[PDB]
Amino acid sequence: EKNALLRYLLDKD
Amino acid sequence: EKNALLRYLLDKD
Amino acid sequence: EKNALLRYLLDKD
Amino acid sequence: EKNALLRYLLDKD
Amino acid sequence: EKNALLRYLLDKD
Amino acid sequence: EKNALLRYLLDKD
Amino acid sequence: EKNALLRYLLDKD
Amino acid sequence: EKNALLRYLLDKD
Amino acid sequence: EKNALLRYLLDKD
Amino acid sequence: EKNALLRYLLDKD
Amino acid sequence: EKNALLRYLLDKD
Amino acid sequence: EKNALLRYLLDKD
Amino acid sequence: EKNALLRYLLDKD
Ligand SMILES: C[C@H](CCC(=O)O)[C@H]1CC[C@H]2[C@@H]3[C@H](O)C[C@@H]4C[C@H](O)CC[C@]4(C)[C@H]3C[C@H](O)[C@]12C
Ligand SMILES: C[C@H](CCC(=O)O)[C@H]1CC[C@H]2[C@@H]3[C@H](O)C[C@@H]4C[C@H](O)CC[C@]4(C)[C@H]3C[C@H](O)[C@]12C
Ligand SMILES: C[C@H](CCC(=O)O)[C@H]1CC[C@H]2[C@@H]3[C@H](O)C[C@@H]4C[C@H](O)CC[C@]4(C)[C@H]3C[C@H](O)[C@]12C
Ligand SMILES: C[C@H](CCC(=O)O)[C@H]1CC[C@H]2[C@@H]3[C@H](O)C[C@@H]4C[C@H](O)CC[C@]4(C)[C@H]3C[C@H](O)[C@]12C
Ligand SMILES: C[C@H](CCC(=O)O)[C@H]1CC[C@H]2[C@@H]3[C@H](O)C[C@@H]4C[C@H](O)CC[C@]4(C)[C@H]3C[C@H](O)[C@]12C
Ligand SMILES: C[C@H](CCC(=O)O)[C@H]1CC[C@H]2[C@@H]3[C@H](O)C[C@@H]4C[C@H](O)CC[C@]4(C)[C@H]3C[C@H](O)[C@]12C
Ligand SMILES: C[C@H](CCC(=O)O)[C@H]1CC[C@H]2[C@@H]3[C@H](O)C[C@@H]4C[C@H](O)CC[C@]4(C)[C@H]3C[C@H](O)[C@]12C
Ligand SMILES: C[C@H](CCC(=O)O)[C@H]1CC[C@H]2[C@@H]3[C@H](O)C[C@@H]4C[C@H](O)CC[C@]4(C)[C@H]3C[C@H](O)[C@]12C
Ligand SMILES: C[C@H](CCC(=O)O)[C@H]1CC[C@H]2[C@@H]3[C@H](O)C[C@@H]4C[C@H](O)CC[C@]4(C)[C@H]3C[C@H](O)[C@]12C
Ligand SMILES: C[C@H](CCC(=O)O)[C@H]1CC[C@H]2[C@@H]3[C@H](O)C[C@@H]4C[C@H](O)CC[C@]4(C)[C@H]3C[C@H](O)[C@]12C
Ligand SMILES: C[C@H](CCC(=O)O)[C@H]1CC[C@H]2[C@@H]3[C@H](O)C[C@@H]4C[C@H](O)CC[C@]4(C)[C@H]3C[C@H](O)[C@]12C
Ligand SMILES: C[C@H](CCC(=O)O)[C@H]1CC[C@H]2[C@@H]3[C@H](O)C[C@@H]4C[C@H](O)CC[C@]4(C)[C@H]3C[C@H](O)[C@]12C
Ligand SMILES: C[C@H](CCC(=O)O)[C@H]1CC[C@H]2[C@@H]3[C@H](O)C[C@@H]4C[C@H](O)CC[C@]4(C)[C@H]3C[C@H](O)[C@]12C
Repeated sequence: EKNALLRYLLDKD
Repeated sequence: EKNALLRYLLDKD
Repeated sequence: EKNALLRYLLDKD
Repeated sequence: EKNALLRYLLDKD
Repeated sequence: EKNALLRYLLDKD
Repeated sequence: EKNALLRYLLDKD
Repeated sequence: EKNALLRYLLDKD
Repeated sequence: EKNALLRYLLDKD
Repeated sequence: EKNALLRYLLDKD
Repeated sequence: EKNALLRYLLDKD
Repeated sequence: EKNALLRYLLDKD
Repeated sequence: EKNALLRYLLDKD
Repeated sequence: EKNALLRYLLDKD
């Protein structure tokens, strides 16, 4: 779940 | 480390 | 609705 | 989980 | 220098 | 790990 | 000019 | 035209 | 260092 | 056909 | 500069 | 066979 | 232009 959230947040970067 | 990166990214939120 | 609020809050991040 | 994440983000609010 | 590049890239997240 | 994060972020670049 | 090219390449990142 | 060729070549960068 | 970063980013171009 | 050949030749670049 | 960058990118091509 | 010879000749292109 | 770019790309070939 942490990777999923990170994936969402880093999408743009 | 993931929590640390998340804490940085969520800081403004 | 929880997703809708999360999406707004995570906006800046 | 969604509630747990919301509780964190809403903590300053 | 790595932190500076990371900072730049993470700016929108 | 800094290189690992960078490698991920630079991947579509 | 190097910064200008870098800015272009990194803008997706 | 040079910019158009550059954009094509840089598109995966 | 700018050249080093450019070389990496341009390597598949 | 010229674009097809160009794509082939460029698609290392 | 555009030719120099193009020569670099087309180097493999 | 023509494609095979072409692939070889175009390999450095 | 397409012939000129092709001649350049093929000149090793
Ligand atoms: C979640 C994301 C993409 C995963 C994928 O979909 O393939 C991956 C790519 C690079 C990863 C990061 C890098 O591996 C560097 C760090 C390694 C540590 O073990 C965790 C935090 C750490 C900062 C990682 C967080 C997360 O797992 C990342 C950001
Ligand atoms: C990293 C952050 C703050 C931790 C701290 O400052 O001590 C904590 C507080 C709320 C946490 C999240 C919430 O507990 C809900 C999720 C629980 C899952 O087990 C991991 C992802 C999950 C999405 C967590 C990611 C991260 O651990 C968070 C974001
Ligand atoms: C709401 C947001 C964006 C949805 C979208 O716009 O498509 C999505 C993207 C990543 C999601 C999170 C990630 O999937 C990781 C967690 C997964 C759990 O099932 C719920 C909490 C959890 C922390 C999710 C909460 C929310 O659904 C998120 C934050
Ligand atoms: C998670 C937080 C605190 C829970 C607690 O610790 O008591 C609770 C208090 C108010 C809640 C919100 C409010 O009840 C209003 C909405 C009600 C909907 O059923 C879900 C989203 C909704 C937006 C809720 C999301 C979340 O469950 C909240 C934000
Ligand atoms: C560069 C950035 C901001 C530093 C600041 O200006 O305060 C900092 C804040 C969160 C940091 C990350 C977190 O500390 C978690 C990881 C810790 C490892 O030691 C390196 C990678 C790692 C993924 C870090 C990379 C980088 O230094 C980050 C992204
Ligand atoms: C991590 C990435 C890929 C390395 C690899 O192929 O595994 C490498 C390629 C070029 C590197 C960068 C360049 O060498 C230029 C900078 C050199 C400094 O010493 C660190 C930051 C600096 C910005 C480097 C960060 C990172 O190590 C990079 C981005
Ligand atoms: C060009 C870009 C954005 C500048 C801007 O938009 O204002 C800036 C932001 C982060 C910079 C990088 C970081 O400062 C880390 C490195 C610092 C070294 O002095 C040069 C290479 C180096 C890798 C820098 C190259 C470039 O100037 C970057 C990539
Ligand atoms: C063609 C490309 C994308 C333009 C766009 O559509 O935004 C642009 C973005 C950055 C540009 C480069 C940078 O501006 C730095 C140089 C500026 C000089 O005046 C020309 C060559 C030069 C090396 C440029 C070549 C080309 O115009 C580039 C690569
Ligand atoms: C770093 C890379 C490879 C250098 C090498 O290893 O020989 C070189 C090849 C061609 C170079 C570019 C071309 O010379 C065109 C531009 C010349 C300007 O003075 C700097 C930016 C400029 C856009 C250069 C950036 C960088 O130095 C490049 C991209
Ligand atoms: C064939 C290739 C990729 C087309 C595609 O699938 O997107 C395209 C992308 C950029 C194109 C070039 C650019 O548009 C610049 C030139 C435009 C002229 O009208 C034809 C020659 C010209 C030099 C083009 C040749 C060819 O059509 C190119 C090289
Ligand atoms: C830079 C490179 C080599 C020049 C040299 O050998 O030193 C030259 C050879 C063929 C050139 C291309 C061909 O002349 C066809 C195009 C002509 C247009 O006027 C500019 C873009 C255009 C797509 C040119 C871009 C660049 O000047 C090229 C790619
Ligand atoms: C043989 C080579 C690669 C095929 C492959 O993917 O393995 C292919 C890629 C581009 C092809 C060429 C392009 O499709 C353009 C021309 C199309 C005509 O139908 C045949 C000659 C023609 C000049 C082709 C000859 C040959 O089949 C090429 C050169
Ligand atoms: C430009 C180059 C050299 C022309 C010359 O200066 O002699 C010529 C030699 C063979 C030509 C190719 C061959 O005639 C086969 C193809 C014929 C199609 O009508 C155009 C694309 C086609 C793939 C041609 C593209 C280009 O005009 C080529 C590659």
